[PDB]
Amino acid sequence: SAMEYYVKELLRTAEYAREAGDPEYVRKALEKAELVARIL
Amino acid sequence: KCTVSHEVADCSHLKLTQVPDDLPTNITVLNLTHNQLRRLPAANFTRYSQLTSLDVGFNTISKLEPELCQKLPMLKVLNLQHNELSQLSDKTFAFCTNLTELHLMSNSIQKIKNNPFVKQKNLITLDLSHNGLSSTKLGTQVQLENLQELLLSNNKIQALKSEELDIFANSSLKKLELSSNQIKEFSPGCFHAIGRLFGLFLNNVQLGPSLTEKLCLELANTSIRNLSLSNSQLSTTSNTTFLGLKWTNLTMLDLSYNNLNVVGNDSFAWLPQLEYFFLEYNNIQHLFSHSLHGLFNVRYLNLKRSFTKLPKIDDFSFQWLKCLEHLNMEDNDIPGIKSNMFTGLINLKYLSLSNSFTSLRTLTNETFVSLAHSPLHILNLTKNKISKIESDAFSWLGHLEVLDLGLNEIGQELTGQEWRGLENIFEIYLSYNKYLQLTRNSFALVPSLQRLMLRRVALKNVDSSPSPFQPLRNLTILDLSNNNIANINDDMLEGLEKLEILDLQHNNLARLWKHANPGGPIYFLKGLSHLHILNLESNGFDEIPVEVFKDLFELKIIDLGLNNLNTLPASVFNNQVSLKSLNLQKNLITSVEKKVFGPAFRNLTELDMRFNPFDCTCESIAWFVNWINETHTNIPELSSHYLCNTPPHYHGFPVRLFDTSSC
Ligand SMILES: *[C@@H]1O[C@H](CO)[C@@H](O[C@@H]2O[C@H](CO)[C@@H](O)[C@H](O)[C@H]2NC(C)=O)[C@H](O)[C@H]1NC(C)=O
Ligand SMILES: *[C@@H]1O[C@H](CO)[C@@H](O[C@@H]2O[C@H](CO)[C@@H](O)[C@H](O)[C@H]2NC(C)=O)[C@H](O)[C@H]1NC(C)=O
Ligand SMILES: *[C@@H]1O[C@H](CO)[C@@H](O[C@@H]2O[C@H](CO)[C@@H](O)[C@H](O)[C@H]2NC(C)=O)[C@H](O)[C@H]1NC(C)=O
Ligand SMILES: *[C@@H]1O[C@H](CO)[C@@H](O[C@@H]2O[C@H](CO)[C@@H](O)[C@H](O)[C@H]2NC(C)=O)[C@H](O)[C@H]1NC(C)=O
Ligand SMILES: *[C@@H]1O[C@H](CO)[C@@H](O)[C@H](O)[C@H]1NC(C)=O
Ligand SMILES: *[C@@H]1O[C@H](CO)[C@@H](O)[C@H](O)[C@H]1NC(C)=O
Ligand SMILES: *[C@@H]1O[C@H](CO)[C@@H](O)[C@H](O)[C@H]1NC(C)=O
Ligand SMILES: *[C@@H]1O[C@H](CO)[C@@H](O)[C@H](O)[C@H]1NC(C)=O
Ligand SMILES: *[C@@H]1O[C@H](CO)[C@@H](O)[C@H](O)[C@H]1NC(C)=O
Ligand SMILES: *[C@@H]1O[C@H](CO)[C@@H](O)[C@H](O)[C@H]1NC(C)=O
Repeated sequence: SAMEYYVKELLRTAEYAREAGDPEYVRKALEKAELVARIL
Repeated sequence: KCTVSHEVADCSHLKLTQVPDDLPTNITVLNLTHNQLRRLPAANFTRYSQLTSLDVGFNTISKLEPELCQKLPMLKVLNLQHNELSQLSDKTFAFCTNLTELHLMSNSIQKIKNNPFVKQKNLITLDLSHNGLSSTKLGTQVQLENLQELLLSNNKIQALKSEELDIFANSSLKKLELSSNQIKEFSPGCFHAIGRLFGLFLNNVQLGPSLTEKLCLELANTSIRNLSLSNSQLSTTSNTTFLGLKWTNLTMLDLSYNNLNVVGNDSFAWLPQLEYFFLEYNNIQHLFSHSLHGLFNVRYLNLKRSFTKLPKIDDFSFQWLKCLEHLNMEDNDIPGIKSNMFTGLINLKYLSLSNSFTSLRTLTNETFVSLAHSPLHILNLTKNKISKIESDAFSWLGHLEVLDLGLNEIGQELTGQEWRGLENIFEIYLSYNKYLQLTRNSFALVPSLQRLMLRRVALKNVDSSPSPFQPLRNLTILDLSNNNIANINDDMLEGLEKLEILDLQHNNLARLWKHANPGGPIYFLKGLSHLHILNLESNGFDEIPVEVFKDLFELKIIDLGLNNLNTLPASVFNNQVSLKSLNLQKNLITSVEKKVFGPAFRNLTELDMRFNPFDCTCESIAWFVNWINETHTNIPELSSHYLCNTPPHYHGFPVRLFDTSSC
């Protein structure tokens, strides 16, 4: 499955956005990654 | 007093003068890591008959009587940190030989006296980090026969002598710290006296020329494997430096942050056994072909910021590194790729080009020819201000797995002539691009793709063509967000049955589910049987078709959030059974019904119906309160977020505080 690479993808996109300046999506991605980690 | 989990009395920060004297006698780790003690007598310690790991660091202790070791034969590790043991005695621990580790950091010892310890039958590790020692005369006779990891981390040492190490005649040293200590002399012969000196650390010490050559000659005929020369001022390299390191079987090196300005000529050819290589963070300005002679055993290379902001990497300066596997040419001002640049690196497996080029605005066909003979698995290529991709610039890459082309300025109109080849592609990172107009045949040459990332890419021509994603059949993640897409047909997902994640987040699809649209609402969520997460958020759907979610059976999270959506039709989640979550945050939902939201709340785990202004009446929220009475679903906080807003009769109340029996 791609769930593990999806929880990696959200983090990497979070650093990309943080370097680009999109804090709200950074927070949403962090919360979503934590929730998916719970559900996995 | 102190929290005890299983066998540790973690008294973390309890400023105290005496031992607790009330914990169970079978505790071992009396972790008093700051508790401001001043004496450790052999009377209160009697009860602690099973003490194993006494850690009293960051404390003020000035004396340790030998009686303390009378009652502690089971002690394994002691850690006296930041104490005041400047004065030491011969009998402070002489018979006390059962340790498995020892630490005396920052005890401010200026002298070793005569022989503070002479048996040391089981002392694996010994640390003297920030004391101020100016020698290594830890004894007078043969000792430390079982020591492995000695740490002279930061001292006032000045040189090294053969006589002072005679105590180490038969000691097997593994990793010897001599860092952060200005050494200005090396008397003839220091390390062949030591039986098994394996490692060596000389970081943050200014050696420079006229000292490095003498050191490498001094290391001759020794069994040293690792090495460390970080931050040592080394502006150049010549064939006379590291000359004495031809007889060493050295398997590691470290020459980073030392600002290697230039590389003269055949250097390092005296290191045929070097397996690792650290030259990151250098102020290098040139690279001759004969710069890297003889490094045919290096497996890792670290050149992240060696090439400084123009360098002229000469022709065939990489052909010698025949065994390189990891390349780290990340943050440099490399001016373009010459036709004879990366020739011969047939062992390469990781490229890491990102913020390296100031010339790669476009990618022509004759730009990646250098890597034709080199296998490649990861091609980073991020934010090198790429402007446009021309035809057949990736032909030479056949074993490639990741095309991580994000944070670029790729604005053009694709046709399919840029992925010529790439039959083994597993991932393309096309996010964060200016614009990308599509055709019906843009991705026909990549049927092996598994991860199509298309976020923050103004993606036009999505519906006019039959299906831009029709050729894609092995796609699992389809990230489509922040594109302002506002017109969709039954063409997104045709034959894409193994797609698992279908984010559509900042899209203008609100107008295409309405009931006034000719031909009925567009039912595009079709043909899906393996969709896990479907983020349909922040669009503006103030309507839901009754059968809009028919195909989704094994779906887990069906997030519809940040919309103006309300009045959920009945049986909207009738067929979804394995729906392990909902989310309808920031909507206009006011009334919950046992038919509208009953079958969906069966095997649930999370809810975020956060800020919707609930109508607060005995019929609007009754099943909801009777269901939140017993929460088998781990819902997030209910405090000051679920509020009664519509009816003034009972306005301003949390949901749980509703009276069920009244109605
Ligand atoms: C390390 O050991 C080698 C021998 O394995 C030493 O080489 C000898 O060098 C001396 C003069 O320097 C010659 O007279 C011998 O004939 C050499 N022996 C050989 C080549 O087998 C080398 O000098 C040693 N390194 C030192 C002492 O720094
Ligand atoms: C190290 O490099 C230097 C170059 O700086 C070499 O010195 C040259 O050696 C050749 C061959 O013996 C002779 O023409 C001169 O001694 C030098 N020529 C020039 C132009 O400098 C040196 O031989 C190399 N090897 C060692 C061990 O020093
Ligand atoms: C890379 O692309 C250039 C540009 O098309 C190619 O150069 C052409 O090559 C053909 C074949 O010999 C000539 O007939 C043309 O006159 C060349 N110029 C142009 C503008 O087309 C070049 O051959 C390509 N290289 C490879 C390896 O495919
Ligand atoms: C391509 O290189 C970039 C830049 O080094 C990588 O992005 C880094 O990813 C790691 C892993 O999460 C982060 O800790 C770094 O902060 C990221 N760098 C930056 C500048 O944000 C990226 O991961 C590489 N591509 C792949 C496929 O690994
Ligand atoms: C150690 O003492 C505590 C205190 O009662 C006890 O709960 C624990 O079982 C003891 N453990 C052992 C190994 O004796
Ligand atoms: C002892 O306490 C220190 C200070 O917090 C901590 O770093 C260390 O991990 C602890 N050791 C244990 C719990 O074994
Ligand atoms: C302590 O050291 C002595 C002397 O070497 C040895 O006989 C004894 O077994 C050791 N005990 C422990 C618990 O290490
Ligand atoms: C040399 O350093 C590497 C990397 O830290 C390590 O894996 C290796 O064990 C070290 N060599 C020795 C002899 O310990
Ligand atoms: C590496 O060279 C040194 C220098 O003579 C030698 O002592 C050592 O035995 C060599 N290593 C091996 C594995 O032979
Ligand atoms: C090193 O010296 C050789 C001598 O034959 C020469 O050909 C080569 O260009 C030199 N490399 C430099 C100066 O970088």
